[PDB]
Amino acid sequence: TSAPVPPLIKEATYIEATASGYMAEGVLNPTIILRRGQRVDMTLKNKLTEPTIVHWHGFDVNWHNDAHPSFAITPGESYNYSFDVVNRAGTYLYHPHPHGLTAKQFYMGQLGLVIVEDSGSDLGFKYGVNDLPLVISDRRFIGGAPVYNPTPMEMIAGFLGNAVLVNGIKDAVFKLSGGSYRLRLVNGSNARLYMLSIVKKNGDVVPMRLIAVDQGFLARPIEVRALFLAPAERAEVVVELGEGVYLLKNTPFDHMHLEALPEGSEYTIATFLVEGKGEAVPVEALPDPPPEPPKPTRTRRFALSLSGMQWTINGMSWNASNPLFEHVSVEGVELWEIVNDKASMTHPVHLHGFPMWIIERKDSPRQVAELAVDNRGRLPTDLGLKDTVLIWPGETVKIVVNFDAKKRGQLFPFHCHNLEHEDGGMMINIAVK
Amino acid sequence: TSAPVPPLIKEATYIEATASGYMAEGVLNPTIILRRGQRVDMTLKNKLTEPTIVHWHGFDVNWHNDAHPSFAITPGESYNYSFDVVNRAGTYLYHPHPHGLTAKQFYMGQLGLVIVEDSGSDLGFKYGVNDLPLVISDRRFIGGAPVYNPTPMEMIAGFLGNAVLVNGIKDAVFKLSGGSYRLRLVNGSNARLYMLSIVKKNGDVVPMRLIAVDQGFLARPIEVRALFLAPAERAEVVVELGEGVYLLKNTPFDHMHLQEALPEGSEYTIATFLVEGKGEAVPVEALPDPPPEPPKPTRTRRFALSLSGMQWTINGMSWNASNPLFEHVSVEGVELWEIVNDKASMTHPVHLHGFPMWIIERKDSPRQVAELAVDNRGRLPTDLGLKDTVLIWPGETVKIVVNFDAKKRGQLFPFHCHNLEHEDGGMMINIAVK
Ligand SMILES: [Cl-]
Ligand SMILES: [Cu+2]
Ligand SMILES: [Cu+2]
Ligand SMILES: [Cu+2]
Ligand SMILES: [Cu+2]
Ligand SMILES: [Cu+2]
Ligand SMILES: [Cu+2]
Ligand SMILES: [Cu+2]
Repeated sequence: TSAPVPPLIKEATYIEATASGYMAEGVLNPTIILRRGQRVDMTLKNKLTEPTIVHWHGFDVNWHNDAHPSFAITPGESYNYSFDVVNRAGTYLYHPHPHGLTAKQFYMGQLGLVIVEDSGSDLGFKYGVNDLPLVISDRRFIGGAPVYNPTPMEMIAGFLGNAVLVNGIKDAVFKLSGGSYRLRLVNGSNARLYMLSIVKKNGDVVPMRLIAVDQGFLARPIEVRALFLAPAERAEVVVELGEGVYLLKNTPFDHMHLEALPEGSEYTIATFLVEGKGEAVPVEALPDPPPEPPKPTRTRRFALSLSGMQWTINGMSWNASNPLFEHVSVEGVELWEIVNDKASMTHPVHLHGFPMWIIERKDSPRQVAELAVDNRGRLPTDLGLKDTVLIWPGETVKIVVNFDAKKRGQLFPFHCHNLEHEDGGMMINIAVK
Repeated sequence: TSAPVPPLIKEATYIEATASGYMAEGVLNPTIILRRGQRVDMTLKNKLTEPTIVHWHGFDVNWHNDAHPSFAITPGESYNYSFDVVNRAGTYLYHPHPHGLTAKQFYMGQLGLVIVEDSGSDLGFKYGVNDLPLVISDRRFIGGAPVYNPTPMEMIAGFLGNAVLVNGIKDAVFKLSGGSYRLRLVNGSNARLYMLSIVKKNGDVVPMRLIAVDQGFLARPIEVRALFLAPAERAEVVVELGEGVYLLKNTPFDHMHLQEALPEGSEYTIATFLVEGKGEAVPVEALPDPPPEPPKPTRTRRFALSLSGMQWTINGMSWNASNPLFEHVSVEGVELWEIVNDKASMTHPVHLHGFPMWIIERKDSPRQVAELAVDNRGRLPTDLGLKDTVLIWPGETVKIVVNFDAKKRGQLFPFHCHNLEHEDGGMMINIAVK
């Protein structure tokens, strides 16, 4: 049996940012396991020929540990992180965040996973055996070599490759014994969107029980047939695989654009060869329910538009000359109406420093509304605590954010996680007052 | 006295393409000296994390040694160059040329000079003493670190830095003894255009005697007050510097555009010359090897440079990344090319691989350009020599003559703009010899 997953490291002391990815204590892009409540002390050394900085995607830390892109260190310098892990048990990321340089550093290998473990958060699964992170990325190979050469048009729409990888393996295969499997689905692409489905060889769709998203577990498992996974989103599902052949596929949908491997076309991401009797892992009781959203006291609207050549949020974009520019000043519990233009495309928007409760999807496309599970158009992934939510053209997504006074005087980026859009400047500072 | 110039190597055996530039036999981006007629045998090793290929800018070699961008080698692989040097004595370049990746590799340090020497081509000057290459580039520094982070719009117009370097030195100073100096002006920027003038501290413009351009010497020296130098253009001038302070400046002009930290047409100092004491005088008048007379064209071929929405195009075509061997234009024999730039455009340093070009005529030039011409066909002093990279202004027509020799038929040669943002965007086509 073979299950290719990233290697493990228990805590990280020393990470080198290299052109081929993160070299943490000698291993390349390992999954860092942290216990909730523990102290993290990690030192980043820049081994690149350009600035960089590590962002702990989805972590509840102050902006010095975020780290804000203005703290990017030059080639040869170092940056010391020191913070407490207060995030719920979930699957998080660590990736570069220097402005205008993030996409290529990310695309060329600087990406790793962080797993926060809480009391009984494993649910009886074991990493690399039946707890399998599946980081789905896409690269453009030219002469069998991954290349990142976006055109001006690709810098507006996003850089899409011609082949899809799982944990850096093209046409990945998993040889497993029959049993219960916890798959941590992670979109590690620059811009590519997936509609993930698991089907039998004959075509029967295998149901997936969604148990966790970006910021931890749901209240209870939710059965899904397919789920959209936008860049930097996380979705932990449990599947029951008996002896047979299973395909993790991208099911056909409408990529509302404006390609070698069309985004909304059907193709196989990974193949599962299941043979023999393995272990059954009972799953029903989830360890910690997500907290109830707080009552917002202010409504704030956000407009996502393409202003000529520059993606904008409320007509604003990143100010490269003054990275500390305070685009939006916030305070307390706010309700954000994020509204995407019809003359736009999909935006996986992401907010640093603070998790988000998803409240409502209105004017969603038919393919999305067909997957909702409540009277507010919320997808199964919306029913958990999130930090990266996908917004479709013409769609409005309402979220609730609690800007605590504990982080006042700090800046937190709010940007689209389409790395071409972010590098292009679709990023603003959220200043906590 | 101090004159910071690139180091020398006489011929190059082994060159490594690294993220910080070319490591050739242990030195970083050295000036390679070759004798005209000699055999070059050099091996390129890719030490990057992405494909690349070395282009011998302005060399008359077959497309395997050019090398055509389709021959880019992957990380770890090697490429052997082997050719005879048949180019006239001049100042040439070697820089990356993989499609879509050239601008950043170039910008981040992969650029060097090649000097071809013929009989008496030194004119009595000595490299690093009074024969000084001035490679003028510009970089955007953020926190004292050069970065290449173009926005979508910057990939349309070109990546302009906020500081100008001479041989990789910011606010470069040259401490020289008074005498004759041969300055080899080379534009090593990705997109920035310069109008170069040498002025005294009081403001007096020091005349420059142009002696050579891209493809070798002129018929005779030409005195100039200022000259435009577009990316990858070369202009060798001779100046007489007495004791005093001189400034190599960018003179104000209209950058016909459509970050503004350092406006392209604004005035600023590129290098400072502190001249003190008496050095050597070098008499210069008889220039070796006269440029050949242009051959008579038998076909006229028109080229339109336009911005088709988001894609810069040459005759409405752009580079086909899916088929790098795509034959955009098929040529044969001696052709006269009418390269016409749109009014709704910007400056294009146009460049053709494999074959030199005779400049024949400039019409509809802007006033600032027409004021510098030296003949009744609007030709600038730099047009009066054999070229391989010619600047074309919006609304201007430049007619050139190219002799598509029978020696290279069955081969492909790129024809692209040397604005590296424009080239990366796809402003490049294959010229197929029949
Ligand atoms: Cl609209
Ligand atoms: Cu992220
Ligand atoms: Cu976006
Ligand atoms: Cu971010
Ligand atoms: Cu060149
Ligand atoms: Cu060339
Ligand atoms: Cu151009
Ligand atoms: Cu070229």
